[PDB]
Amino acid sequence: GRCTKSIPPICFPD
Repeated sequence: GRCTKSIPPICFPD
């Protein structure tokens, strides 16, 4: 579910 604070944001499978 998590997501990085970048763009495009890299979201984790969780």
